[PDB]
Amino acid sequence: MLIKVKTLTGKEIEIDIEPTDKVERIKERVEEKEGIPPQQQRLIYSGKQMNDEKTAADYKILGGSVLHLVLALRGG
Amino acid sequence: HIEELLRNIRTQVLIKLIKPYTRIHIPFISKELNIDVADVESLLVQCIL
Amino acid sequence: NGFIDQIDGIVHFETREALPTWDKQIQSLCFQVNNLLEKISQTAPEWTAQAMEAQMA
Amino acid sequence: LANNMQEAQSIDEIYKYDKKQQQEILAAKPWTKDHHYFKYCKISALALLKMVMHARSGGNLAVMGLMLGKVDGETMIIMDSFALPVEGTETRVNAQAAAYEYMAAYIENAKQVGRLENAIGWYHSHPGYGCWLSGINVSTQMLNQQFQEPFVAVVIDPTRTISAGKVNLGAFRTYPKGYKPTIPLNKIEDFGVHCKQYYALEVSYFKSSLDRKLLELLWNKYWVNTLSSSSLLTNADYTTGQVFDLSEKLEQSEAQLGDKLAKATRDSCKTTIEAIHGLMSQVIKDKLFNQINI
Repeated sequence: MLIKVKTLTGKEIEIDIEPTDKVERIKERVEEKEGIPPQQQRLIYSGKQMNDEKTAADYKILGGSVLHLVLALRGG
Repeated sequence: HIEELLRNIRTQVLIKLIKPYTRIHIPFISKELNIDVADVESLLVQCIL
Repeated sequence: NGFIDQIDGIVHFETREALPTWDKQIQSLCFQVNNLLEKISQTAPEWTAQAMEAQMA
Repeated sequence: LANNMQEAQSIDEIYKYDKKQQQEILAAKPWTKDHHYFKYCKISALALLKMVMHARSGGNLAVMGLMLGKVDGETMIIMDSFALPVEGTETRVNAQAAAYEYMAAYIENAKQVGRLENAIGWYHSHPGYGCWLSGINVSTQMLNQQFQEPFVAVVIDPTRTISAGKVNLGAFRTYPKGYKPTIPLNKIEDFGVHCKQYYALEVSYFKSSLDRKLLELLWNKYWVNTLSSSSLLTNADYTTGQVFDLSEKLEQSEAQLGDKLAKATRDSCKTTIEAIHGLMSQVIKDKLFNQINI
């Protein structure tokens, strides 16, 4: 598996996770690849952010899927 | 303490009087403040210092 | 506003600073030119239109 | 508009994007070596105008968004700015759910049309709250800089800008963890309690040849303010301050000598050139107006 994770600035990440596996698995893949904290990460596919509670068993990912990774930002 | 007074009031009157002028006679100031010329000169010297 | 020179007995109210007056007069000249041009355009629109068309080319 | 060049000018190569050079400079990563690396941020006219308009359109509330561009050498180029669908209070903004979907979709759509630049930073507006990094902006800028290294925090104040007539844009970058290193105290006061945690950058603006050509005919009544310009009178305090800082720089360069002389010479040349330009305008005015009917 060579699922691509792309940041908006141009960084590339390659991870290996089976589709039946939980989104927490993707989370900890990017954890052990980069180290961005779990609570400061957002992932987007097909223009819609996925929820943590949806297992990717019935999901429109059949290979070649690119995941847009962003970091939560706040201001004052 | 009456000596400290009768001097602060005179100083305030002098400051409020010489405000709009640029070259003012000293006898005019003495007439306005009702004191002799020597006292006016001493007060002006003390104020400038 | 102003000061008093007692020996000369002269009250100075205000005085200009030359160069700011120069800028103000230049602005007034430009405003007069603009107003005259506007009046010229208003009184004879066709003549001023023809004149501007000739001057542009 | 004649007696000059009309083809691709010398102010248009700044708008050209070279993919190979950007890839090489991203692979090189020269920022990690010297941490005081970036010192200049060049913003396009369109990006600045869009930022100011979006900040003012938000009213008394706070708004936030992104900004695209690239990085070359010691400078960060910010080309375009696109807003975000954020709902913020008078003090804080969140950008909870729809902001990130908007980011991804907008970047993809822009890449579809031909926008070849990547995201280069984020901006957030203080509605009359000055221009400084708050304890939350510092944390989020550190978060962004830790992983997406080319980044910059732009702060804009719409209310103060509209009240004073001057834009207030500040570019800042955060130091990492553990990086410690009659005069007014505003140098420490106008920043938050994290004044030692982040450092500002020199902000400059640029525009294209077509931008300047179209903006030349923007309006035809500023000629009066040019003929009666009254130069050397509205910026005397600016020149005196520049002379003071120039004297300080000269003293520092003299102390060092006993490469710092180059910037002192540049500052002196800039001040002298401004003064000479003012005198030239005054001479032109005198020849035009007062030398007639003598």
